Amino acid sequence: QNQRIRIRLKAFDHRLIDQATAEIVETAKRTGAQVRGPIPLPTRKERFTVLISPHVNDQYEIRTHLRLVDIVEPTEKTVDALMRLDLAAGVDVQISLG
Amino acid sequence: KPERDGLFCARIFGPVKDYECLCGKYKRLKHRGVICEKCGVEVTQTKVRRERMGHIELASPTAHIWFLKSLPSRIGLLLDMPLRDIERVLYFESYVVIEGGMTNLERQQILTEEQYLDALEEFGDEFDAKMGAEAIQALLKSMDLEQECEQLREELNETNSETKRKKLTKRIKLLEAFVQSGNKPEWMILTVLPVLPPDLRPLVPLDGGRFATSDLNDLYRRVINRNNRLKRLLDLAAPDIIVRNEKRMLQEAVDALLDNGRRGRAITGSNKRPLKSLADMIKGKQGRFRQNLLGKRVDYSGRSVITVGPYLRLHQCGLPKKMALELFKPFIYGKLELRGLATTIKAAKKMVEREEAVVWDILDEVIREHPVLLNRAPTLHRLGIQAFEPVLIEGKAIQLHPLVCAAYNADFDGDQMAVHVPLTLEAQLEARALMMSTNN
Amino acid sequence: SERKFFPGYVLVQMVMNDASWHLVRSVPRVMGFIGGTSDRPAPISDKEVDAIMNRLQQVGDKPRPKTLFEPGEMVRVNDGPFADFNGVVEEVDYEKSRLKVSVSIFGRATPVELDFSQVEKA
Amino acid sequence: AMHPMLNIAVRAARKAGNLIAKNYETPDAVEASQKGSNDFVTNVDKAAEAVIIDTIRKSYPQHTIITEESGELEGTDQDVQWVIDPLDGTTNFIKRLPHFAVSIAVRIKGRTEVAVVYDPMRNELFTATRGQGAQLNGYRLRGSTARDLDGTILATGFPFKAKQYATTYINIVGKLFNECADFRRTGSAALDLAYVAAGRVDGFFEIGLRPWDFAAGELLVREAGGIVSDFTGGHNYMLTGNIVAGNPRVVKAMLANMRDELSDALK
Amino acid sequence: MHPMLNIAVRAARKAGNLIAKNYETPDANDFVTNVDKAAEAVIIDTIRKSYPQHTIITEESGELEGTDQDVQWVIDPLDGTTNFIKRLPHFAVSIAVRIKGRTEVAVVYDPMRNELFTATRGQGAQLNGYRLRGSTARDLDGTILATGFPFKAKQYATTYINIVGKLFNECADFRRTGSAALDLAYVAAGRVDGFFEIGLRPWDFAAGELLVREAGGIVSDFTGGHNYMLTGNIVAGNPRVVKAMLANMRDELSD
Amino acid sequence: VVKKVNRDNISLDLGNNAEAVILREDMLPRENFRPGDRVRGVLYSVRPEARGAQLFVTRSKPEMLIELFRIEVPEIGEEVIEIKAAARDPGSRAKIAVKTNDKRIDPVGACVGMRGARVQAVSTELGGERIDIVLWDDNPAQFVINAMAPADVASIVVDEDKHTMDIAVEAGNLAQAIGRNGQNVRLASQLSGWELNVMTVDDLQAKHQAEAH
DNA sequence: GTTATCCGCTCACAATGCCACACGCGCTGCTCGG
RNA sequence: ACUGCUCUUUAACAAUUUAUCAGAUCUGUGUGGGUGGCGUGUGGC
Ligand SMILES: [Mg+2]
Ligand SMILES: [Mg+2]
Ligand SMILES: [Mg+2]
Ligand SMILES: [Zn+2]
Repeated sequence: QNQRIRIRLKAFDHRLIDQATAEIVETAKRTGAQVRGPIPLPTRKERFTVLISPHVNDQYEIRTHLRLVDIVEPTEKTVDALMRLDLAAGVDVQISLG
Repeated sequence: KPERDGLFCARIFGPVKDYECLCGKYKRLKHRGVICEKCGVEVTQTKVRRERMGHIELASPTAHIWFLKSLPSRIGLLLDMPLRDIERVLYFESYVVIEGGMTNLERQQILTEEQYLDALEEFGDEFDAKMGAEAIQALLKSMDLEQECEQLREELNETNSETKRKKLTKRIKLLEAFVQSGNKPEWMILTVLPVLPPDLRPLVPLDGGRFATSDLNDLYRRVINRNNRLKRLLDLAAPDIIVRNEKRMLQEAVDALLDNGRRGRAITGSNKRPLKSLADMIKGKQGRFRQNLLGKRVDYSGRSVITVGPYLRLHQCGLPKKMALELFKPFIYGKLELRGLATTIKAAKKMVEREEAVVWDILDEVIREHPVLLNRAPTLHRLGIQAFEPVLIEGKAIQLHPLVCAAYNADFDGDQMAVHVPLTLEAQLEARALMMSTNN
Repeated sequence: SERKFFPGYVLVQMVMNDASWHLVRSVPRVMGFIGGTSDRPAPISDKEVDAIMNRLQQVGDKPRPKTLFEPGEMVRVNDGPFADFNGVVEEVDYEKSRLKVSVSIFGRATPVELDFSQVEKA
Repeated sequence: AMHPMLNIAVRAARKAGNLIAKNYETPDAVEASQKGSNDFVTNVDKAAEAVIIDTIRKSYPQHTIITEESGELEGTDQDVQWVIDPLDGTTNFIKRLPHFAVSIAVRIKGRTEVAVVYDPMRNELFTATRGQGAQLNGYRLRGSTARDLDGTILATGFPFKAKQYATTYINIVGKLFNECADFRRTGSAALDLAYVAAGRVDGFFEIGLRPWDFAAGELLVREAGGIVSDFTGGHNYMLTGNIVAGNPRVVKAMLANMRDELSDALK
Repeated sequence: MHPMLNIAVRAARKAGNLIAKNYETPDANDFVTNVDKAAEAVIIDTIRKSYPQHTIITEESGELEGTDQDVQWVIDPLDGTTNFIKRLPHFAVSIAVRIKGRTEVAVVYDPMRNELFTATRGQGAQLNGYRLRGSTARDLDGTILATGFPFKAKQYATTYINIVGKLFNECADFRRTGSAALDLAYVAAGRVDGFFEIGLRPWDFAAGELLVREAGGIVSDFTGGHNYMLTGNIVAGNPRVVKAMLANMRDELSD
Repeated sequence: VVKKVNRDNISLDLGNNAEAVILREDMLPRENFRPGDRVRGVLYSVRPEARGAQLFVTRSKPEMLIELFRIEVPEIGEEVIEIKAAARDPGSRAKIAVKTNDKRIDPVGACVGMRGARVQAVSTELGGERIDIVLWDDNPAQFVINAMAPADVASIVVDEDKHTMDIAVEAGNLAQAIGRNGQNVRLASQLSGWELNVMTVDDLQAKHQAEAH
């Protein structure tokens, strides 16, 4: 069917991201989809803040490790096994088809 | 299937199939009360579609054709305004100034185009000349009831002659009756039109898909279409004269729905005849009163042609075997269940269907004293309906004593007569005691 | 698909003379005028004139897909890759026209960019 | 289907109510402070209001918002309002009395269009959208079919913020106790309105209620067969805060009974 | 204190299960009494199997005796019946076991919220494993009154109205869920500061009064006496608020 | 996803008509549900022969947290951080003690994640559940010392025959050490499975030596 | 002149009951459709 | 042709103030459920 299922992955963790991308390409291969490159784009800094009871007159800086996976042969097994196997929290999965 | 949010929508009125969701999800009595989520219908008895009513949020106020054109017009007397001007301002062809601002304009005065625009040039504010239904609504809601009531009261003891006093005592009677009851004059101008339950205006089908559109649905479709179009126009920057004419058209359509009588007609397509409005379902020889309420058709009776039968005694009357076997059927089922000759009701129905040699003895037993009512077609006076005891005969005619047939004003030119069977014990004994021929 | 600003009405730029009055009315299929009292028409005011003119200009410049989707309504999916799914429109878009839609993918809800053609009822 | 803004509102109310329940089982985390008469306001109010505002702005970054705390947050648009009470009956949540609710309604052109109240303790979810009606966890709501002031139950509230009417109020209640059967008092206007629309109590009335404490319930009782009014039969109840609500018969009877006992200040 | 309480808890469990089960036949005045009788009967079965010697005291059956007349079972299978009549879910079962002219076992169980308060004299009153420590109010400032309108004692109507008027002038706010037993349980568990009602009955408050007294509170009549057992006039709560309430409410009574 | 909620159970769907049921004890006492939500759990029981529903999922039994960490903690699932044991109090507070084979592993600095992200994610997924990650030692005394963290005990008196352990906190920390309902203690008594005793760290517990001097 | 008075003007509003039988019941050029 | 010339040895933590001694139930598918509205005309009495 139509091709470009492009997955962005914001993240603040490291090992679970490797695990997630690995099992994602694993599922793509268990389907047969022409999985494109995960292509780890350059890490993006983020000055965070602490919106709780502050200090007296800290999650302030963090490094978002990003992932760009792509599935361009979505037969039944891709979406089936993907919606079946959930992914841990702490990562953002804003996907696109277009 | 009922189109969603339509004149028959199941979500708004009720489920079509008895105790079954529309989408088909829920199908059992185990869910009496819940609403589905695929289509959102409350799975209950279909009978409720006979009861639930709908409402239409009219995109603009509109008059109620009854209180406008029912002499004497309620609004007219309630406002001391000639009906002609009220009609000319309702249908958007005039103006009415309200509250009588700094200008020399009275709160009840009307305006045409040139006067309105000239006063508008002379006064940009403190002068509110509104036109149409909502204008009259504001005019009503601004009027103080008991204030003007007591004003006219104190005034009536002041002036002459008795023609003014007559009209004014009529008006103060109206105002006193009004303020006495809980009514409020602004309710006389509809703002939300209630639409009849769907089942009471059923889209009756034909052999294929040629559903006979009952005219009520036609009128409602016309009105809701005007309303939807008018709302869409109200949203698109509202070209003033356009929306003016559209509100006029909607007012006309609603008037036609409440009563197709006044304001011309609303003829159906290619069938040159007016449509049954709501009032047309109440007034007349076909209105609910003279058609279903006062005299209702009876399910437990029959008719035939009367022969003479000059042998029966004065209280007896002939009765064909067919007619008795059809009428007293429940009594026959009861007697058969008593003697156990048919344990199940369906077995008894089969037995009556075959007319076993025992069913005739049973029938002869069950009417040995059970009276019956005979009636002539034009029942001019009290004797037009009498009570007899039936006697089984052959053929299909209804024998009756010659004397009472002289009493019925009944010849034997083929005049037909209707039969009736009083079934409750009170009615049997009543017919035996009051309307038996040996009493009249 | 073709719509109308307001059906049943037609707009003209006539003048006021009884001859022209009839000439307008003496045409195959029209009802009367729409304005002041019958036999004395009234003009659609110049403010409304320029208003409808701007509306006409806007509709003539940009042919634009209407029948939009409102943020927070459930909807099925007619997409190939995502056939027979259903989710809530998490954020709508018009020029991009690709319907940011949240839907249950691998458990938790996820936002997707399923385009207009891949959007079912509502 | 389901009204869109109604879906957003019910999701937001669900999240707020989950946060409420979370704060409930911890009589330590609540750190309140008194603001009015015989009532506190907690940090939980601020947390829930924040969650609601954020969830709304997620799918509606321009709608106007109204709240007892933040007053009126005027979004870039001003025709679509969201009247919010992250808590009705904060007094009860102080004492952990398990009877309270979150309330969210949407006004369009001044007319309430969708409304929800949510009791997290019984997991009850009163939804109501205009022209389609009110639902309790998937059941329709018709209000008590009672036809007179006999045997009825009357929900009410005592004006702990305007106790001057109390005496008058007392007389009112006294007069009503001549006819009605029993009263009800939960310290939660929204849930009182819901119960009315739920047919659980056959009538409600209160003297001097806050605007964002009924704007959700009033649509419920409207689309559940009931009607609302002030104590004089008018529509100014949105300003006076003086509410009566219930099926038409009981409302008419209550108004007829109270026409005398009432005071001219309220009318 | 263990076996009696376990038996009573199982009885309340069965009662609440049957009540909640029958709560799902929607209907819009008699069948409520029917399921009332049914729950009372299964309670009676629980009484007959376990300890057939004790005697039963119900609003419905009056008093049904056995051999051990020293152990009375005061079981109201429903309090605030009108609520269940109107599907308003605020109602509970109230089990009480009095021994030697004195209450000793008390249980109040709401099946809707699953609230199971137990109470043994001396060792106190627990809830789901938690100890009810009463209310913290020392006066009638900002407090809540579990107030009850006498819909069965209309004779004291105006007196009660004047009393609650003085109170609301002094106190802060009322509550009334239409369930005497649950009102007593709630004022016991510090959920509402003080409680007071007019014209009650032993089968109603039999357990709630103990639930309150075990929570650092007191239960009395409108004159500080101890005849509230039968006069139906009850005021309860931690002693501070009860004193602060009586000191204001005495001077407008009639009994 | 769910279909229906009752007072004793709820009904779940898994697509392709796969229907399951979740009993009351399986659920948290306050977890509000609604037809449509996408609930997760652990498939603890099956009855391929039952007269009715056959699939049984829970969220309360302690294995739920094991599986949740397994899907969260990339360390776990490969057994580089072996989950030793875990005790729970449904939806309220669940302690857990794990071990590790590798020396350079920080179970407090890894299973928690970064400034409290992993365990926080598991909790917020669980619906507001307090969690206590602690290192499992192989000595019941030191282990229960670890268990009541946060606390501090200076008088550990163990008795293995009686399964008893006097583990008493510093005077003053009790209101925090015991915690409401003795949760911090209730879980400890379950985590090691021993009938503990937390009364007094510096008096009236050393009867022999105390009364001796 | 005005104020009340009256007389012709126009419109609303009724037309026995039944029975039986028969016949018919939009459309149409714009709109959705391949 | 003519920016680039080691930065020095893989994560740096959340849970936290009374109170505790951890403290009954896995049965169905017996049973029913699974032409008409209006108009008009025609006659009859
Ligand atoms: Mg004749
Ligand atoms: Mg509030
Ligand atoms: Mg009782
Ligand atoms: Zn459905």
